[PDB]
Amino acid sequence: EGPQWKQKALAAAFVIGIFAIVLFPLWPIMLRQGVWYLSVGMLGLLGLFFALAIVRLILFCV
Amino acid sequence: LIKPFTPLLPEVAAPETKVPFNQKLMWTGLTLLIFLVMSQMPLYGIVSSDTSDPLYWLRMMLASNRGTLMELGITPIISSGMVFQLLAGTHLIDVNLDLKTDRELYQTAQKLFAIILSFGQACVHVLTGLYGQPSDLGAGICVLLIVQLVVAGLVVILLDELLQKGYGLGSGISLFIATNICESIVWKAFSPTTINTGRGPEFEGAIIALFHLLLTWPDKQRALREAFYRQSLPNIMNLLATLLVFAAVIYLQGFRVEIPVKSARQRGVRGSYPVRLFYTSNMPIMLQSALCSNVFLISQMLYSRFSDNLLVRLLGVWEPLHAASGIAYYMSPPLNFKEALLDPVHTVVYITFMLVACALFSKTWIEVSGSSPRDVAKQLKDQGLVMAGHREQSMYKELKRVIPTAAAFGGACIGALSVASDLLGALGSGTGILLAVTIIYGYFEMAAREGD
Amino acid sequence: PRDFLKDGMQFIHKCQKPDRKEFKKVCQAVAIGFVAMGAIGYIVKLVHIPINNILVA
Amino acid sequence: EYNYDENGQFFPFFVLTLTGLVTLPLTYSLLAPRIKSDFKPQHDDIIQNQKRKRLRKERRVKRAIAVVVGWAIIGYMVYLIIVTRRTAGSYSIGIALPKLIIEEGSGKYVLMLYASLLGILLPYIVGRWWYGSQRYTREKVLAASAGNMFREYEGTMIGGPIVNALSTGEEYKEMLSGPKAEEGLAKVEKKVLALDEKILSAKDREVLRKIDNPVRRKALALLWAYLNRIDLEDPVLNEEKYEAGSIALSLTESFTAIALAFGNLIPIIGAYRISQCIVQAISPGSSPLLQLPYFTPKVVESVEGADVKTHLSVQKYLDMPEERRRSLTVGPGLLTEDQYNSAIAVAKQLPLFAISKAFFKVAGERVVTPSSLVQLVIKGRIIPPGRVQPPLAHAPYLPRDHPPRWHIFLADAKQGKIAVPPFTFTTFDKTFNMQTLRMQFQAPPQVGNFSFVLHMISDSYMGFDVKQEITLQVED
Amino acid sequence: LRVDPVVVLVLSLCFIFSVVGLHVIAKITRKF
Amino acid sequence: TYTHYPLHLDPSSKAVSLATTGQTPAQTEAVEAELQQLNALHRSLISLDPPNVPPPPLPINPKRSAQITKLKETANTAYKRGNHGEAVRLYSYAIEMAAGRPGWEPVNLAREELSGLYANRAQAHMAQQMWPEGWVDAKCSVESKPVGNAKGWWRGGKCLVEMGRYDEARAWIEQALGIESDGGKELAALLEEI
Amino acid sequence: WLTLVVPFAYLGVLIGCLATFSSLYRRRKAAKAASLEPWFPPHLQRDIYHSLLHLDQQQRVPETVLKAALLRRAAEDIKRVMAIREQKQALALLLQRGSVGDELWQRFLRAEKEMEDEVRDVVAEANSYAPNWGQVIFQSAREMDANATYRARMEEYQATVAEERAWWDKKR
Repeated sequence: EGPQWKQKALAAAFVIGIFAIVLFPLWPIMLRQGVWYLSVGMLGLLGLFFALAIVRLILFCV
Repeated sequence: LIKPFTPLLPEVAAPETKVPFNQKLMWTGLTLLIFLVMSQMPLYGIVSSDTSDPLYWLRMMLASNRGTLMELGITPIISSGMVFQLLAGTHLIDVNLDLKTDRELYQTAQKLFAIILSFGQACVHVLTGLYGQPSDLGAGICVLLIVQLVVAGLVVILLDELLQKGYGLGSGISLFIATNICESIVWKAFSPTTINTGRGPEFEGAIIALFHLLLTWPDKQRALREAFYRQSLPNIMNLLATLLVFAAVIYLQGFRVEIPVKSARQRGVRGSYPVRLFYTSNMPIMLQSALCSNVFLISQMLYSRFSDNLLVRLLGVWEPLHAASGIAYYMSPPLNFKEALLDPVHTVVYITFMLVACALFSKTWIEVSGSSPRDVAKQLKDQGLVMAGHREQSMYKELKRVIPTAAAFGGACIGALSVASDLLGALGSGTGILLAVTIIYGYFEMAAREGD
Repeated sequence: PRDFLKDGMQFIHKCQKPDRKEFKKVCQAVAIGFVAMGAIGYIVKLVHIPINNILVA
Repeated sequence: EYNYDENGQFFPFFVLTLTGLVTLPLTYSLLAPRIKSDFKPQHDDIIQNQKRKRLRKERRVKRAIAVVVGWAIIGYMVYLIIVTRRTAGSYSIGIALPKLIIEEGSGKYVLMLYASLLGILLPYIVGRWWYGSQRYTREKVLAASAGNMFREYEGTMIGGPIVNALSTGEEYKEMLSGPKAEEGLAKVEKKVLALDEKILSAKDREVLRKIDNPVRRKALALLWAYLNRIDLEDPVLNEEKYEAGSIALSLTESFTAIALAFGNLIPIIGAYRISQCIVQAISPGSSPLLQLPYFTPKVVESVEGADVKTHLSVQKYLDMPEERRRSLTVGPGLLTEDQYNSAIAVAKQLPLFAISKAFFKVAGERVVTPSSLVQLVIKGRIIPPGRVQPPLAHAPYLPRDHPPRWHIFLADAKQGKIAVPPFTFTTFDKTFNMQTLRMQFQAPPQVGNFSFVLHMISDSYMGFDVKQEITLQVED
Repeated sequence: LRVDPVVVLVLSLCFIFSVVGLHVIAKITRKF
Repeated sequence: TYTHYPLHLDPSSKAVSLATTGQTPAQTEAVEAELQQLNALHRSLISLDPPNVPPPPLPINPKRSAQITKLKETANTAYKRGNHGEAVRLYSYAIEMAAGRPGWEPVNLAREELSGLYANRAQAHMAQQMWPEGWVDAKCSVESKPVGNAKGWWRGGKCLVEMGRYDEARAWIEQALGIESDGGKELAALLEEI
Repeated sequence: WLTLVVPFAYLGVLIGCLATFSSLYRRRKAAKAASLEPWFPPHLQRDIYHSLLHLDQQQRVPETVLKAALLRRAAEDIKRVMAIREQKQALALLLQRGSVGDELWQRFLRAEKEMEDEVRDVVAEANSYAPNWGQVIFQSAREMDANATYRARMEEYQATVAEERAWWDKKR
């Protein structure tokens, strides 16, 4: 019974979290800049990984 | 973990015994008209029109309109489908077995995620100030428009099962996108809306224009010269090119290399295993169109803000809405024949990119889809079928000799068809024609195989 | 290079082509489906233009 | 954004093209052998009129109004063009539709019309199509008829009770509506109940008397009057009789389907016999010698002996020496020579399949493997007693002409059930030449060899049945 | 929870008609 | 939910008779036959034992079987003695006695007893040159138990072939061979002698 | 605060329409299902047994006649369930071919359920009648039915000897 209540609370927390993150374009302008900076950092890391993959492919080709 | 949410979400009842083919076709034809009439109806409370349309290039791939009841369209269904297919492929949760209750909970979770994302999309569309302004429109109409969008989202997400659970001949997603392309073709052909750009008003339709410009114009030579091939509005030549591409793709879909096979569990029975030249049909061009639309949207959204930059200027420069002199410009298809003839390097690089991308996408998708030689040969060995060769000819060798060539050739072939239909000037993009042909062909084959 | 094109030509030469009767029949069926969907959509949009313009003020 | 044209300038061309594209192709909508016999049965006019009434197709009223409306529209639009074209540098889009549609006068009217249309005509026509494509079943008979006839099925019944279990159809309701029953019921019941002999009706009198709804008793008495060639004395009921014949044939097809799906030997071998008896119009249990054209119960009663419990089939009759002429062609009685000659000339043209080799064979090897696909080859020449289409059935006592089919099924004897459903075909591959016929099925997985019994039962004819015993093999 | 398909189709039709009625009521209140 | 029928119990007889008017002659005769069978079952139950409950079909009372067997034995001795009249008379008496077996008892035992009695009486009738009676008795015998009664099929086929109707005899022996060992050889000999 | 009740009023009238249509459709379907015709002709042994019970209530009737009536009712019910068990597989295999509508399948399901209820009721009543008299009733019922139909067949085959004797005397 207690495990069922804990699972129900976890599911409620998860649905509240997804319902909150889908409304993210309604940010209160407090944490929007930090999220944009984190997204830019993730994009830079992905670009670095892609460049490393291209360099490894060009090296293995030679 | 979503057990308690199961009795709450409504699901369409299963068929009692079975459904014939006529009743199935009637169900489909009656549930598609509802989608259409709902897509053509305007919402309430719309105030601020004539506003820039975000996700414009996605409206061709995703059935929707400007301000109708179907603004959410089918995006929640496909979004949930893609995210959960990615989760299943990446193997994050234990939901892989074919248990009945496992798949039931999986579908329940998919429906719940779809409806919650539909609610989120409706809320963000309302509160982003797209239809109007929350302070200007009022505090009473906002919740009314919210519920008016969420009710339609619920209607469509619950109506998808009416086609998927068994009452429909196919799926629901492959129809709401295959009907809009035929809609666009027929409306581009028989358009009644006139466009008076000076020197007499003309018709937007093709046949209507060929009749009008011929009946009320002197100098019939100059009346047909601007009716057969005019560049401003759709003409007859584009319609004939679309007809030619349609006939060519119908004829080319049928190429198949049958392989002889006889069973070994029950002696004597023969058969054949076909492997079409369009292996993974309409998957590579779909992936390429999705990638092109995604990179175009990214480049446009970056140029709308950081236009004064070096890498942004090298990525793509937009202008009236159409990229030019950039990477997105090279990825953009040529407009017409003269536009292709003015710059040869653009056409060359676009041809090469299209062919290579389609071929490689087919080659890498044939492994994820599960139709690889090492997989289909094992499946046939499990089913009991053995190669009907001369003296115990193996199956894996011939199968792995035939399949990869077929895939890597079909990818380039469908890419070449799309690029030829785009360069020749066929009505609608080549992707639309290919989708509208392939989906209808698959449904015809399914209908011929099931009953009739 | 050229080996891939030769393999493609070989796969084409080995493939069996559809006949004239089968091609004509499948083309007629696909054309029937296409015309049906297109005409239904066009009728819906044409009848909904004036009703929409009367509904919206 | 749009602005409808307030003149007769642009909508004429659009509506003219859209009307022509429908009215032009719609105008095109508005714009094997038989056997030889010089014998015409009694009441030829009635049966021939019913045969002509059987087929009917106009295909003219459905589209005539559409074509005439389209042409009237074309004419009016050409008139409007000719009249208005005389009186007839930015960006502005318009529509080729009239202005009165969007004006404040007819807006409410058109909106109410569209609402009423999409809220009434669509669900009504959808329910119509739904409840219209539900009553007809696969075998072309009302579903209520098949449901009512399924219950009347019994364990073992052959001959007599099949007619009783078959008369409970549904087409007789629509055929005998109103006062059409009591008009004949008394006369038909009296004639059938009295004139017929106990050999042709033994206990079915009870089943005929117990029923009380005169839409089934009338139909059953009429069916028996048809199956006995009773020639009731009035010119109004004969058409109903010859129509109940065809109705009973269709119900016989449905009943064969039902009994075959159930699974038994006696009901199936009885359904086939009653199909033969209905097509040939002879009483089930009477001598099959009545297939010849100029025979009457007196002739068959005088040729095959005074009173015998067996009945001389057509083959044994035609294979006798030249004594039948001294037996039925004397001519103060039974028949004359001028008719007996035509009788023989039409008896020497009936299909009689005589199989000579029926051996199993598996495709791909010589010895059949357990749980494999084995096909039995059966070959025998069509020898009359004396993709080519066979001649039609020589039965001039029903409206429709029946192409003689053949049913080949095989069953065992111990459990008395059927093994493989039959393979009904209706064509051969041209006395005559050596034919060939094939049929495949899945062998049962076992090791012990067992015996089967194949049947060559054919419909549309009575007395042509081959019952041969074969032996299957399983060696592994 | 289950629901019959006819109920689903009638619900969709009632949805469309309810939107139409809302529009026409707004127009009536506007003109009067 | 039940359809009421006005009954009337007769005192000192324990037999019920439907009161005057089911507003239909068919219903009237149906209820009359049903009440006749009901009185029959009531007589059987009151003649069973002071307890009016029927015994289960697992055990079998051997007295009736013993009486049937001794009647069959004395009938066989009387038939082998030379006479046939009193032989078939006592055979019919034994059939009438075995028919008195109630319905709640097992049916296979009575079926086998009637099989034996009918086969023996058919043979005795064949010894009397009475062919139709022998044929109907053989038909009842083979209808009782068709498996293992080779002598039944043989006697039926012989009676037919003697009395004519060769088609019926062919069908009879054909079904015999289909069901089916000296019996098989005798059946083949009779079929060849047709 | 009319602007806050207008959308609530819209949602309320929509939900009310949905519910008032769903309830009406369910009631119509239930009425159509209940309006179906019965499968087999009206039971007669049950009617006789219940009339005997009512005469008992309106009373002196012994219990031997009651036991006979219950035995006959059990025999009738066992014949009915035998017919249903014979027809079930045939109807199931026949429905796939499409030569039989769905109304027959629904009638058959209702008949099977009614027969299950009837057999439960009769075995309960029999257990109420005599101690441990619940399965012996059905054993005796099936044996009685088999013996009765066998005796009927035998009498029917025996009553034909007259015609055969007459025919043989005629042909002689």
